[PDB]
Amino acid sequence: KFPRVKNWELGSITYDTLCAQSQQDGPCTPRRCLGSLVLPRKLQTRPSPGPPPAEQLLSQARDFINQYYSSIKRSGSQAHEERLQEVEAEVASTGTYHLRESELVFGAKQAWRNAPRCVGRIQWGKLQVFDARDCSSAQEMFTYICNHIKYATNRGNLRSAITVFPQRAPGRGDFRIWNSQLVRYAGYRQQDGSVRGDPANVEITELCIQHGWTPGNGRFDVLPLLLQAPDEAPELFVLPPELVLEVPLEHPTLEWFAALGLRWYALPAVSNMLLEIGGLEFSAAPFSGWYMSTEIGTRNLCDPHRYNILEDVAVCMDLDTRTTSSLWKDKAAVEINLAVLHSFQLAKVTIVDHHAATVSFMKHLDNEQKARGGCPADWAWIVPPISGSLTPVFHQEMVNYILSPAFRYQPDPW
Amino acid sequence: GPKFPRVKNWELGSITYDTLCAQSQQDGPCTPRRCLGSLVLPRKLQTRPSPGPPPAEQLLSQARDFINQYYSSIKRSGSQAHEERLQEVEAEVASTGTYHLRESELVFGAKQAWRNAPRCVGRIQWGKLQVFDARDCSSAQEMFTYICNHIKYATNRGNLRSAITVFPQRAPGRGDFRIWNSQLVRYAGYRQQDGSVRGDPANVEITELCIQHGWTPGNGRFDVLPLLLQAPDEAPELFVLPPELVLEVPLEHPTLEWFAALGLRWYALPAVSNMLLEIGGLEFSAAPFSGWYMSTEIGTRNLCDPHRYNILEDVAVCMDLDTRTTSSLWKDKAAVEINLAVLHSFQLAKVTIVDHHAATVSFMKHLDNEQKARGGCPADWAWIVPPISGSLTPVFHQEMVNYILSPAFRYQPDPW
Ligand code: HEM
Ligand code: HEM
Ligand SMILES: C[C@H](O)[C@H](O)[C@H]1CNc2nc(N)[nH]c(=O)c2N1
Ligand SMILES: C[C@H](O)[C@H](O)[C@H]1CNc2nc(N)[nH]c(=O)c2N1
Ligand SMILES: NC(=[NH2+])NCCC[C@H](N)C(=O)O
Ligand SMILES: NC(=[NH2+])NCCC[C@H](N)C(=O)O
Ligand SMILES: [Zn+2]
Repeated sequence: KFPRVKNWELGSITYDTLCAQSQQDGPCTPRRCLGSLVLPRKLQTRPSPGPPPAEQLLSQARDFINQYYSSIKRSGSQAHEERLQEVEAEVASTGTYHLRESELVFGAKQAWRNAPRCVGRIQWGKLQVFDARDCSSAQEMFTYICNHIKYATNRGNLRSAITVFPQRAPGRGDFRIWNSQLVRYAGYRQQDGSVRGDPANVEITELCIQHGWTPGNGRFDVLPLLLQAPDEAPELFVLPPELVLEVPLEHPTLEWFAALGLRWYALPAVSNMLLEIGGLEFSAAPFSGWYMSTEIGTRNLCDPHRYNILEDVAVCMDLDTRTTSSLWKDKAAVEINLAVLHSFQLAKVTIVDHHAATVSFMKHLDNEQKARGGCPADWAWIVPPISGSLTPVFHQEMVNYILSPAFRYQPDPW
Repeated sequence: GPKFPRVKNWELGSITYDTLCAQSQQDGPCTPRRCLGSLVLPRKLQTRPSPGPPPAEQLLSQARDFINQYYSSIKRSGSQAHEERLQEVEAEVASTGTYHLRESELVFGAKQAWRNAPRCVGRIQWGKLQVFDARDCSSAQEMFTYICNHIKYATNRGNLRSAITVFPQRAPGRGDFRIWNSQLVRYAGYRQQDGSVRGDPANVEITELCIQHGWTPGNGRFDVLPLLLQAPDEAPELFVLPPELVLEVPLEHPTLEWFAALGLRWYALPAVSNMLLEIGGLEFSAAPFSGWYMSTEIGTRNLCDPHRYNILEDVAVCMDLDTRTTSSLWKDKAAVEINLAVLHSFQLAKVTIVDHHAATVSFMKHLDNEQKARGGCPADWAWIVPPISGSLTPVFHQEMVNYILSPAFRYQPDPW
C-alpha cells in the first residue's frame, strides 16, 4: 500500500503516502509496467461529444476547493462551505462552474508541483499567473501571449509564468495554441527527404504555410503563432523579433565553434498541454520558466531526429568518427552542452546545468517528503539525457502517480 | 487498434505491439494507481526462501508450463513424448513432492532465463550460452572446482565466453547450495580507521564475513576476495582463487600518460553468483553466470559512483578541471575520459569488452529479432539505458514494456 522508497547512494529510506491521494490511474498494471511510454491515451484528455457527468465534476470540484482552503489554512470556516455551496449551485444549474482568480492561482502552482516529469519544481511556489479567461478572439490571445513573453523573458533574467485562457465548455470548440511551444524554429522538408531547420517542427511549419505564411530558408527561422478561437479557423500571427530573445552559441575554448552559426531561443514556453483544476479544463495555458542546459545541448541539438550535429562537431574537434569505441559522440556532446552553458551565461540569460538542477530536485524531494509525505516523479524524465549516474537523481528511487491539479497531454486541433 | 501495449520508437517513428506480455505469469510492482518501476528491489522481483516445499499444485502448474515451453522450442507440442514427459513430471512430483529436469531441458531453461532478463542489455547472445551441469556436486570443495573450471573456460585468456554453472536445486528440508559472494571475482572493502573504506565500499559486508570465517586480509585498494562457498546444512568454507585464474586489466589512458600512474584496475570476468535461477518451479540457489563487460559498468558505475570507487574528483584534478563549479561539467569530462581508459585498456590487454553505443545498438537488433519471434521483449528502460550519454544511445528513444517471464533469474536473500 505504501511504497518503500530508497536512495542507493546514501542508504536513506522514505515511505510515499501521498500516492494514496491519487485519483487518476496510470498505464501500468501488476502484469506489466509501461512507465517508459511517453503517452498512453489514459493520461490524455481528448475531445468529447458530451458534458462531464455532474456527479464527477462536482466531486473533483469539491476536492479542489477543500485543497485550496486547506492551503490558506481557513479549512472549515464559513467561507469554505460558502464556496462549496456556490459551486454545488452553479454546477447543478449550468452543469459547470468557474474559479475565482485566487483559486486559479493556487491551482496553476499546484499543477506544476504535481508535474512528475518536471525537474525544476523547486521553484514551484514562484509562478506569475496571468488570467486571460476574458479572451474571445485569436487577436486577444496574441496580445496576451506577447505580454507573457515580454514579461517572462525580462531582458534575460527569465521568470516563471503562465497565461490561462478560457476554460473548455461542453457547448463549443476549444481555445487552442497550435504550436507546441510559443517559440520554435521552423522545419522545411526539402527536395528529397532532407530537412532544413528543426525536424520536429516540419508538420507545424507546413500548417503555417497552409494559412498563408511566407517561409524563410534557414535552420533557425522562428515560427509564427497559429492561434485558434472557438470553432474558428486558426490565425497566423508573426512574433515581434525584439520579443524573441535568442542566444548565439559559442565555445569558451573552441574558437571555430562560433563559426557553426548555431543558436537557440531563451524562452522554453510550452503551449500544447492542458491544465486541469477542479475538473475544469483549460485547453490553452502556456507556461514557461527557464532552460536546463541539456534540453538544448543534448536533445534539441544532438538527437538524431532533431538538429543532429554530433558528427559535425566531432569532425571539427578532429575526433575518430570511425569506431564507437573512441567515444567521439560522448565527447562532442559534452562540448556542446558546455558551449550552451557558456553562451547563455555570456548573454546573461538564465539556464541551469543538469547537476545544479538535479541537486535542487533532491532538496525538493526532501521538502515534499516533509510537506505532503511523498513526491510524484518520473525517473526516466527526471534523470538527464547524459551523465545520468553522475547526478544524484539516478540513485534515487521514485514513485509516480497522477495528482490533480495537473498538466495533461491533449490531441492536436487538426 | 490491437488490445496490447503499443510501443513506439521516437527516433524512427516505428510502432510495434507487445503480445508476448500476455504470457507473463507473475505480478509486478506496479498498479494502475502508481508506477514503482524505478525501484531496484521491489518485493515483486524477489523470491523469498522456503521453510516448506511449494504446494504440489502450484509447483506442478509451473512444471507443466515449463515442459510445454520446452516441447514448443523443439516443436513437439501435443506429441507422444510431450504428453509422456508431462505424466512423468506429475508422477514424480506426486510421490516425491518435486521433480528433476533433463539435461536438455536445463540448457533450454537457463538460456530462456537469460532471454527473459529485463535488465540485461546483452541478450542478443542469449542463444550462445555454455551450460555446465553441476547438479552432481555434493561438497563445498567440489563447488570450488566447478567454479574454477567455470572461470577458466569463461575467461579463455581474455577471449571471454558466456557461461553458467548450475548446482543442485533446492530440496525440501535439505539446506541450500550458496555462494556468499555477489560475484565470483570481487575486490575487498576495508572499513577504515577514520570511517572511510579502502577498496570497494560495496563489498564491506562480505569482506567482514570472509575475515570472520578465517580470511587473512591485505590492505589494498584492489584485493580480490576469496569465495565463501556453502554446501547444504554445512557452514560456509573459505576458498581462495589462484591469481593465475583471476585475469585482471591494468587501466591506462590512450593519451593522458598519467592515467596509468593512478594504479587503477579491474577484473576481466563479470560473474554474478548470488542470483536464484528459477525453472519450472525448480529453484537453483547457486548457479553463477558470466558474459563480458560493457564499458560503463566499470568506467562509470564501479569507478565513478560516489558510493563506490568515486575516483571522479581525482581524475578531474589531474585533468586540471574547475571542480568548484557545476557548470564546468568537470564530472562529465572526467567520466568520458575514464570510460575511454577502460575501453582502451581491455582492447590493449586483448580482453573482451563492448562499449555502450555498440552494446545498445545491438540490443535494438535483439528487440527486432524478439519482435518477430515471440511478439515482444520485456525490457527495463532504466537499466537498459547506459549511466552516461543516455540519449546519444538509440535505446533511450525506445519505449519498452517490462514484465516477468519464467524461466528467470531472480533475487534471493543473503545466506547469513
Ligand atoms: C523554473 C524553471 C524550470 C525548469 C529549469 C524546468 C525544467 C524542466 C525539464 C528539464 C523538463 C523536461 C523537458 C523535456 O525534456 O521536454 C520539464 C518538464 C515539465 N515542466 Fe518544468 N521546468 C521549469 C519550469 C516549469 C514551469 C513554470 C512549469 C509549469 C507551470 C513547468 C512544468 C513542467 C511540466 C508539466 C513538464 C512536463 C512537460 C512534458 O510532459 O512535455 N516547468 N521541466
Ligand atoms: C554476453 C555479455 C553480456 C553483457 C554485455 C551483459 C550486459 C549486462 C549489463 C550491462 C547488465 C547491467 C548490470 C548492472 O548494471 O548491474 C546486465 C544485467 C544482467 N545480465 Fe547481462 N549481460 C551479458 C551476459 C549475461 C549472461 C551470460 C547472463 C546470464 C546467463 C546475463 C544475465 C543478466 C541478468 C539476470 C542481469 C541482471 C542484473 C541484476 O539484476 O543485478 N547477462 N547484463
Ligand atoms: C521512450 C522514452 O520514454 C523517451 O525517449 C523519453 C525518455 N526520457 C525523457 N526525458 C525527458 N526529460 N524528456 C524526453 O523527451 C524523454 N524521452
Ligand atoms: C533507483 C534506480 O532504479 C537505480 O539507481 C538503477 C537505475 N538504472 C540502473 N541501470 C543499470 N544498468 N544498473 C543499475 O544498477 C541501475 N540502478
Ligand atoms: N524548462 C522547461 N520547462 N522546458 C519545457 C520543455 C522544453 C523542451 N524540452 C525544449 O527543449 O524546448
Ligand atoms: N556483463 C555482466 N554480466 N554484468 C553483470 C553485472 C556486473 C556489475 N555491473 C559489475 O560491473 O561488476
Ligand atoms: Zn510501472
